[PDB]
Order: sequence, then structure tokens, then C-alpha cells
Amino acid sequence: WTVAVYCAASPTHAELLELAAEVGAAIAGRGWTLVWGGGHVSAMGAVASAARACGGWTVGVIPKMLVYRELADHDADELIVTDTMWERKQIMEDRSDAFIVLPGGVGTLDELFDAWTDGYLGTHDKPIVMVDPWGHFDGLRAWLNGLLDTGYVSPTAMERLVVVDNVKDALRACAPS
Amino acid sequence: IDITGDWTVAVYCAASPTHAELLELAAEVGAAIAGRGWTLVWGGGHVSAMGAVASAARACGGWTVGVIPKMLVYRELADHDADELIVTDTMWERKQIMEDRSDAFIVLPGGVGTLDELFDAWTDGYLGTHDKPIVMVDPWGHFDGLRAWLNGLLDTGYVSPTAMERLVVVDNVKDALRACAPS
Amino acid sequence: WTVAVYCAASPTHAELLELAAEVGAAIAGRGWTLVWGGGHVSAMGAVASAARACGGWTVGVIPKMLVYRELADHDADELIVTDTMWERKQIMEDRSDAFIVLPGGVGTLDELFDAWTDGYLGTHDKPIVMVDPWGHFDGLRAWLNGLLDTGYVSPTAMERLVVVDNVKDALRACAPS
Amino acid sequence: WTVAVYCAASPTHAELLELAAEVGAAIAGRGWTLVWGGGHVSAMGAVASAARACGGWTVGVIPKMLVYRELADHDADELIVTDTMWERKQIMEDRSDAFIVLPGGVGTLDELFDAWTDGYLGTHDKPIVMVDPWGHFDGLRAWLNGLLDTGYVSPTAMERLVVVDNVKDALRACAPS
Ligand SMILES: [Mg+2]
Ligand SMILES: [Mg+2]
Ligand SMILES: [Mg+2]
Ligand SMILES: [Mg+2]
Repeated sequence: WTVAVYCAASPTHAELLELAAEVGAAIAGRGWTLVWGGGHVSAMGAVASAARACGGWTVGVIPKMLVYRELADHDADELIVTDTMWERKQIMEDRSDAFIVLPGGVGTLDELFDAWTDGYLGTHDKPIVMVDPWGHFDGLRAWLNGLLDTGYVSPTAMERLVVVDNVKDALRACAPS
Repeated sequence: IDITGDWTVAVYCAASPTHAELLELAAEVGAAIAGRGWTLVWGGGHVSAMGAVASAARACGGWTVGVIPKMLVYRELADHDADELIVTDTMWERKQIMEDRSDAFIVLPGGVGTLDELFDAWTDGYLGTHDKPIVMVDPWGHFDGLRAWLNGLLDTGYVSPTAMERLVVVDNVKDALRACAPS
Repeated sequence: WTVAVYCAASPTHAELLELAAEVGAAIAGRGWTLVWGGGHVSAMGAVASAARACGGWTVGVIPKMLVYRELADHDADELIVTDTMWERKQIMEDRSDAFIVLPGGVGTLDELFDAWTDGYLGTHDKPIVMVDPWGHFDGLRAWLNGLLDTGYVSPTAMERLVVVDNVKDALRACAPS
Repeated sequence: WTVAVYCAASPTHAELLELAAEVGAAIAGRGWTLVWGGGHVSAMGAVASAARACGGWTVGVIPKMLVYRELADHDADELIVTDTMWERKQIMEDRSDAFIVLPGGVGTLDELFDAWTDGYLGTHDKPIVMVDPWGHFDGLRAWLNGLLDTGYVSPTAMERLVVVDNVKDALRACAPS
């Protein structure tokens, strides 16, 4: 059983690093495989470092452009280097049984909306779980609720994304049948 | 010379209809079990698929063990030509003797009794009580409505992928006995 | 008067946990004993927890192999641990005056078909009452109606099972008659 | 790597079955072989059934006299049937790299003191680990501390027996170091 974790690439906020490490540790704890974007910086470094420390298998999928920038975790158990971002996202989706979205920026939002669009349209039934203990995404979810009200997003679309505020509820939402 | 008498297969199958496609299938299974030198276990009836599987096994020189509850003996269903006929007081004793005697299970088209035997085996195999093969044989799509419905339970998390993998479904007898055979 | 409730061991769908809780609360409200498979997860945990919450007595019957997996509800008023699945099913039947079947998977279908065969073969005249508010079992009953038409299932067998879409009609059908 | 588990043959306490299953699952998890007394009853049945359920290999070693009494686990991966109790203990010792002692009675105490004396006198350096979450052995250990106080037991003897209150620390103490 494999969970992809989409999360921040830049900041070092203690609460962010702790949350990401808590998820990596809990995935490894269940004996699940971690898929992530293969970076050593910020939340990406935290989730894979914590999974490996708890004996978890880690699969990093990263485009060569970020390898050339020395942003890759060469301690990944498997490092899949892709020529393009579209191949990175395709391999992460294909390898994973479920998706966790932690606080992040444009790169995290790209991964979130890529998975959500495919899940909503019915390409796959894999859980997509947003984990937001402190309201990082409150402004985004409020704005999307506006789109629900003006007919741009359907209730069915809004249902497809599970939002939890703690790691325990996250792993229960991602767990196998 | 090839071993005989080293393996036993239970066959769960219809007690009522006489459709030709059903009796042909059940006779083909009984003949193939006896042809491998395996013992047949079945629900002990002489009617429908139950009568065909046991008649064909005996006609190919195989041993037949029927296990029938008193309630179905009262309905004049008992195959008195069984090599061993075991009459039980209860359904639970019937299913338990069939399971203990058998190394593998074949499920053919049937109704409520067959489905009882199916789900009873499948639950025990999924919970890990035994690793005996459970093989459904469906050449014509008897069970298509059930399998579509079970796929919807898989999609909504009522049945797991692991559970679905524990049940083998084939459309022919040769593949069925390959799935039942000892390693 | 004792009702056994056969229901889902795995999923946490709100419609399912709500149904199970409603059934447990109603059984307790009649002063009836709840018999169940003795687990604290999914519909099984909700039916028994809700019965005890409303002052009802709960008898859990669970095989050792599930106790090993930490699935036993240690707040059962009586917990019966059996060596086998055949003994679990036989004790739940022997203790019970009626059977309720809620949405479930393979374990629930095993309980349903086991009771239905016992019922159809004249072992007992205990009510067997399927409670299906949202059509969980529609695909199964539609397929069975095809078997009735082609002579694989008898009209006597099909009429042995009561099917209702609500808890009030379900307890009406379970009541001493 | 092979761990022998010495444990209760008689009582069915839920908490005992859960601990034994946790041990068997943890041993199988490491890819270690389980050696045990080959019984299907009580903690003995629990440890072997849980190891096999997690894909572990199980080796039961049982004297003919107990096989006569319908006590042998027919689902042992290897069942070694010995003529005598002394041959049973010798084969269990010879096949194993480490020994775990769970709560038990006279048979368990026999296996404990047999392994402990040989360890102490220097016949082998295999870990002997007592796993006692709830103080099953507190009375025995207090009494052995009295024997240490009066010169009947040496400090070297008392140190030879590792006592832990949880399964993670047990497997750490048993691991090839
Ligand atoms: Mg997409
Ligand atoms: Mg069974
Ligand atoms: Mg019964
Ligand atoms: Mg010794």
C-alpha cells in the first residue's frame, strides 16, 4: 500500500516540518510505502527523512531540472528521475493508492488540482486527503465554496476532497479497505 | 505410476434445475476430479448438478462422499449410491464435515444453499482460517449479476482487494482443477 | 427478546454508522438484548456502542482469530470468544429470537446466507429482516430474482427473508408475534 | 534468525491472546522463524496463528504424549514430534537464536529456568527476554530478589534475564547484535 505526499518545497516553519515528519513517521508505522516529490528541502525533506527513520520505504519522483539544482534527496530508497514535470506527476499517481496534501505553495496546488480533477471526473477512486491543522488552506476553501454557490464547482467535486485537521484522521481516510 | 487418492475436492452446486448446460458442466467437473484420482465431496443429492457431479465421478471410478442434513433427506434428495453417505442433524455440521474432509472447493451455478457454501468458505479463507483454493466455475455468466454487484462493494470499501483475490473465478473445468491442484 | 445484528466490519460511511447506531438505540429502547459479532469497528462498533448508550444489554460473539487482531469490543456486557467461525455463527443464532442484516461485505453475506438456509430448511421460524435504506443490496436481490425466474431459487426461499427500508418496520418484523 | 516463544498453555484471557498474537506478528514482521511448543490452545495457539497470518514460518516442537491429547497445531509449518519432554526442550534450544518468555504456568517456568540456567552457567549467549506488560511475574521476581539478598542467586544470574514491558523492546533485545 503506497501513499503519495504532496507538500511544501521552500519554508522551514517548525510547525510545518513537524506535521510533515509526523505524516512520514505514521505512513512508515503502518508499513506503507511513501511516494513524494523526491526533494530534501522543507516539508518534502521532513516527510521522507521521518519515514526512513521509522524503517519506511521511500520513493522520490523528481524532474532532472531539480536534480541539477541539488534539490534531490539522494537517500531515497528509490529515486525516479524524469525529464519532465508531466512524467513526474503521472508516475507519482500511477505508483500510489492514496494522496495526502499538506500545506504548500504553487507546486503543491498543481499536484492537488491534478489529482482532484482526475478523481472528480471518475478516472480513479483513490482517496485525496488534505491535512490542515492550523487553517493554511482556509482562504482557498472559502473561495472554492463561493464557486460552489455561483455554479463553477459541483457539490460532487467538493465531496471528492477529504479535509482533516490531524494525522490520525488522515491515515484512516487513506487506509486500505 | 501417477499418485491416486492424495487429494479431495468439495463441489457446491445446484440442487434443483435440470438445465442441460448445468448438468453437462457438473458431470464434466465430476469426471475430471475422478480422472485426477481425487475424492469428490458433495452435498449428497441425486438431483440437478449435485446428482451429475457424483454420478460422473463414480462412472470414472472415483470415490464419492456425500454429506447431507436430515432436512434434505426428508425431501427425497439423498444419493443412496454415494460411496460414503453422511447424514447430519444440522447445516453447520454438514458444512464443517465437508470443509474438514476437503483440500479445495469448487463452486458451480446454484441458488441459496450454494451461495451459503460460497460465502462460508470465502469468509474463512479471507480471515486466514485455511489456504484451501476456492474456485468458482462459470462458463455462461450465471454469476455475472452477483460479480458486478460485488465489484460495486469493492468500489465502496465493503469488500477489500485481498478478499476479491481469495476467490478464483474461471470459465472452464481444466483451469478450475489446475487452480485446485496440490503444489 | 434478543435480536442479532449482522453488519459491516470495515467502512465508516456516515449513512452506515448512522443506520447501525439507529438500530442499536431502537433495540435498547424496546428492552431487547443485542447479539452481534463483538467488534468495535465500522457498523458493528456503532450498533453495540449505541445499544449500551441507550441502556441496552450487548452480547458479542467473536472468533479467536479476530481477538488476535485487537478487534474485540471489551465493553461487551458479555463477550463470547469461540475457536471457530462455525461456533460463532451457531451461538449467535441459538441466543437470538430474530436477525437483522444491515449493509456489509463478505462476512455479512456469510451470516445472511447461513441464517437464510437454516430458515428455508425449517430449522427455525425466526424472522430474518434485511434493513436497506439506500439500495446497498439492490444488485444482489435483482440477481436473485433472475435465479427465481430460472428455477435456481424457490418462491418459498425468496419469501423467507423480509426486506425493509427503515428501522421502525424492521423492529415491527422482529417483534414477538 | 529464529526466536523461541515460551508461553501459557491453558487460560484464554483476552489480554494474554492479544499479547501472544502481538509477539507472533512482530517476529514474522522481521522475517524471523517462530519456534514454539506446537500447541493450538491459549497463548501458544495465538503466537503461532499470528506469525503465520503475517507470512512467518512456524516450527512446533511437541512430545507425543501431548499430540495424543489433541493439543498439536495441525497448521504448524513444521511439526517436530518428540518421544520425550527433554528432547522437545533440547530441539527448541538448538533451533533458536533467542528466547521470549510470556506469562504462563509450570510448563513456561520449566522452559524459562532450563534456558536461564544454561545462559548463566555460560553454555550459550542467546538472549532470554521476559515480556511482562502487566506484572504476571512480579511475585516471582520479588522472591528471586530475596534469594539474591541471601546469596542463593548471584548478580550475574539476575542480569542474564532481560525483562521488558513491551514487544518493541523485546524484539530489540532478541535481534542479532
Ligand atoms: Mg490529473
Ligand atoms: Mg467455513
Ligand atoms: Mg446454525
Ligand atoms: Mg537448560
